[PDB]
Amino acid sequence: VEHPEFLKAGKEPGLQIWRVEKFDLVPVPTNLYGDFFTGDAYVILKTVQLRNGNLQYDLHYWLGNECSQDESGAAAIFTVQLDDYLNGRAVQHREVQGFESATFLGYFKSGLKYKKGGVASGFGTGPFKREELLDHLEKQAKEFKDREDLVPYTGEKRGKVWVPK
Amino acid sequence: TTALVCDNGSGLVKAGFAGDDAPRAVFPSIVGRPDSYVGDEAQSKRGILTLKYPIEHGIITNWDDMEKIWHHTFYNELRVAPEEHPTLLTEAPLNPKANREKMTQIMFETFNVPAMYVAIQAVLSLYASGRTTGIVLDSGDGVTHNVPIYEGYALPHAIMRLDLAGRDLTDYLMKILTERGYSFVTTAEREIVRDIKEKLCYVALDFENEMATAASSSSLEKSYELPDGQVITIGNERFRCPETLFQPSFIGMESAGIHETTYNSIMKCDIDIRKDLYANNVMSGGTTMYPGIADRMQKEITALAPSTMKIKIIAPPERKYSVWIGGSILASLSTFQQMWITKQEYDEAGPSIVHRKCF
Ligand SMILES: Nc1ncnc2c1ncn2[C@@H]1O[C@H](COP(=O)(O)OP(=O)(O)O)[C@@H](O)[C@H]1O
Ligand SMILES: [Ca+2]
Ligand SMILES: [Ca+2]
Ligand SMILES: [Ca+2]
Repeated sequence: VEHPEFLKAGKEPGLQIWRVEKFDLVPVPTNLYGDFFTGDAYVILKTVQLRNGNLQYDLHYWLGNECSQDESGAAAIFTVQLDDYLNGRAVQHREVQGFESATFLGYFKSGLKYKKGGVASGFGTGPFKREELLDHLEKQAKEFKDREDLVPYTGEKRGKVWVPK
Repeated sequence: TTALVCDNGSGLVKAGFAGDDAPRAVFPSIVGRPDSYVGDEAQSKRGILTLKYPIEHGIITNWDDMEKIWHHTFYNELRVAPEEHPTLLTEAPLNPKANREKMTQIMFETFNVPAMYVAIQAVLSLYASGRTTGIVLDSGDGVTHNVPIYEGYALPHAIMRLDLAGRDLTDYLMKILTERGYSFVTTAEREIVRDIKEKLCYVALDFENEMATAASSSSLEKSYELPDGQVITIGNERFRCPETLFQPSFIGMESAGIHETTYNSIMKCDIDIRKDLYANNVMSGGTTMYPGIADRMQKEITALAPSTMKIKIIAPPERKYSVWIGGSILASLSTFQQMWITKQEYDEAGPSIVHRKCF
């Protein structure tokens, strides 16, 4: 799980932020921290130094009100993947715009601004008589021929066969 | 070329390409027999054919017929050469160890795919909702599960099963039409009880209330135009049919109802996560598609749980496809290439690789 951002995630104490761009996890320029597109989903990692020398992790995925389903779903999966690269030690948090945790809001000293837009998605009669009805149903018999375009199933084993060695 | 996503349910195959926002193909998972036919064809021919469902209650049972289905999916429906596509598959919760291995083995051995992965359905649905934590109610054609998930992972000990599903709702719809004097038991008509189900049925906030509203008023009635032009009337049956989900006893079940099984699933989990589940209850699979079910389940859970509990049912309109969509996203991620079981790892480790790479 070799992603160049995963190598960086959670090394030093501090605040890392990525945006979901087209099924990818992309670093957000550090100048732009705190300004979220509300058409987008973000992944945020707070690394705090414990007094025991260990690193404390808090993994926030932030769903803009207009983010497309691929980006919010990607956000959450990346959150799980990142926790899992960090030995399951992160606490995972779902942050929806307008509903953020005080904790998450605490990371932005000047304070987080929203703003519109973002990156495009990675997706591309009378009495009922049955004999009248039932007649229709059995009235299509010689009508439907088979499909003629197909590759019938032989049972062909195309792959190499793993020997129980 | 591109990754494939196959979500095999009991009544419908949902097949397509990773990265699309929907499956390119959806057809009945069935094999008919008088040679054989599959999927659409057989569905249309069944009056002449013996039908078989190779997956029963979300578990694969007949493996020869499941191969035939997978074959048809690749060549006839998706029209692809499977050796060229990594293929993601999906599985029921608690899928036996043995079915998992067989799935794996068939894919690499019968179909020769270069890579493959298998993923827990309820979990893909939770992801498609953009959550790592929540409790999923997955109710398909042939079976209904509650699956509590925490930080990305299902908790098996708390998974709750119900063998009552959309197929049974059809059957129960069948009979209340006959009792009201419309009799379709015949497989040609079978679709019609199914199609009536999908369209006029809905779930009532208060069951008995809607029943008195029913026989005192006629205002809840609706009618349906059949293919022969005929026109029939439908009563409380609209909302009697889905009511069996909360009141299994209508079909005789002593089993508890979906509100109860949700609740029993939540309470089997650890105390410190019960809040996150109560607040995230995600509905997925066609049998959850009924109007008024979300408002219902809410009120039943708003009842059965502590007065402080913040409660939400998430019922996204596309949820018929949620499982398939979670798959498409998963399979699209840049971080996903190493997650696959490659042909090389299969042929070193054999099929037992599925337990260590997929869980
Ligand atoms: N609009 C609808 N309203 C109610 N039920 C529906 C609707 N559409 C489909 N269903 C039912 O949902 C079930 C199939 O859903 P699906 O999740 O594809 O099943 P599986 O994944 O179990 O094969 C069927 O029982 C079908 O009758
Ligand atoms: Ca976007
Ligand atoms: Ca964790
Ligand atoms: Ca299903």
